[PDB]
Amino acid sequence: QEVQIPLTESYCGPCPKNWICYKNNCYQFFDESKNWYESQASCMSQNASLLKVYSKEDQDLLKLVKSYHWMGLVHIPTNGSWQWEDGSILSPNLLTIIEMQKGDCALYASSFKGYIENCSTPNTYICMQRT
Amino acid sequence: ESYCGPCPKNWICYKNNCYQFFDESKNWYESQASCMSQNASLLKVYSKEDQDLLKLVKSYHWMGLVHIPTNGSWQWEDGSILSPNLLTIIEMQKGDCALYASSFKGYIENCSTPNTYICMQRT
Amino acid sequence: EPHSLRYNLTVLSWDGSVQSGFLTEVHLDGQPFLRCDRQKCRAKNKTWDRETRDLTGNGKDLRMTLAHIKDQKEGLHSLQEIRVCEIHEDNSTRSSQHFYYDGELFLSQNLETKEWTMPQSSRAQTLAMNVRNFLKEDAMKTKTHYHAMRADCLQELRRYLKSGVILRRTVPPMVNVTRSEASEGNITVTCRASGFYPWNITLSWRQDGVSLSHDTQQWGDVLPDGNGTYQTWVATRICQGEEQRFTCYMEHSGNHSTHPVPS
Repeated sequence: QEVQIPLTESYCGPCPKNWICYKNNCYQFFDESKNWYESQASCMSQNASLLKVYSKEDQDLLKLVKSYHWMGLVHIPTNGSWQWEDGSILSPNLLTIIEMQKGDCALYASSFKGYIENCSTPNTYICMQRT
Repeated sequence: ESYCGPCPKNWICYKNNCYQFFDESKNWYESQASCMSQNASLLKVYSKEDQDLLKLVKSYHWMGLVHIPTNGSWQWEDGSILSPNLLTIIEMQKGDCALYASSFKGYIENCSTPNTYICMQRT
Repeated sequence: EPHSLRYNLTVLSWDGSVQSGFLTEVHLDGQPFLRCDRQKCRAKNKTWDRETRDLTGNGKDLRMTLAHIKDQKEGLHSLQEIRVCEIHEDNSTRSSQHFYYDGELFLSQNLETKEWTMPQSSRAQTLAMNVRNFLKEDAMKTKTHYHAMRADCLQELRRYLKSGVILRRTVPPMVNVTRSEASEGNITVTCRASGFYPWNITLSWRQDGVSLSHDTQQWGDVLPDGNGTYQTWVATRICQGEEQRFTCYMEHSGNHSTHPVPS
């Protein structure tokens, strides 16, 4: 229950070949810089989607990620608020959003930060899939 | 494979190697103990291909690399010789332990300096 | 005055060996406001949450930077990263990053324009190369790292502002006029202004409503008067029975006041 022995070792749920698996989520980082739209397409091309942050606990490895990367966060002007691709509202206390450029997309950065960027700016991206 | 080689629950799995990062600053010795306490050991870098996501690690962290002084060269805890061309070793602080830093760097530190650490267990 | 936020990070070596320590001095509207070291952060309280994380980041990253300088000259050397951001009266922003080595500038980046700049000077240029090479190639910094640095700083400034720690409180001066007694049928008249913030004040004797030249007047410096206030004085020599011809004039923060000689 607490101890790490070879008996308590599980396989990490179904993930694309050569992806990161952590707490029944799969992740891959892409060094091929794309605008947000091309990035979204790339993630969906792999039956996946741009990174959603839903829990500091279950995605704590996001604390160690260097540089800035596209994630699935987008704006809505009528509501003056952010949400994910899947229409999910951003949990109010999860991300610190910083106003870096005028744009309707955000880059994930370490310490659960979201830096607002122009969607047309090419950038590295993170795909995530739920196991 | 759709499944990542057998790992502790709540550990990171990449190509059947298992990883965890620890924010609780410890000297090298206490860190090695901590990693072994969890059926692991401090990060060993053996392959730029199989550990390429070590390129995306922010800041510096204890790693399993030591300088046996009468050896006049670096090896891993387990006794394995460091592959040449894998790591760039930089002299930061006078010591016989190394911190991993991103784009496959090893920064030399005093072993008694408390620091974050990365545990790995090989498949 | 604009609003200043500044971070002053500092790392040390002893014969090429980067010491575990480091020290960040945070200045808010030009006043010391935080001192962090490796351990933790101390104002002058766990609202010092995000800054412990951030500034330990930079500290570590700056120990790494110093390890790539090849001075080797024996003994104690400092390296410094100073990030500054300002919010101007007019809503335009200012922001820069500076590196000092042994307390001398060798590299700047304007963060508004993203334009690096170095001293012309053999050592200054080799240093700058050492660190600009470490920044591009090893640390692998995108243009976006410098946009974030700029934005991180300002959101922080706006956050401190919002919290209401910064009071742009005017303290108007206390004024007093006095006179030095008869020597050869003449008097010195002294105007004194004290306990006033901000620092900027106009103080001048006038004859029949017209300022005296700076030359026929004698001037106090603007000295500190305690609690963050200031004091100063101006003086002139006049004839006995020309007293109500002279007055002391003062502007402080849109308050234009006039004090005659006690007759």
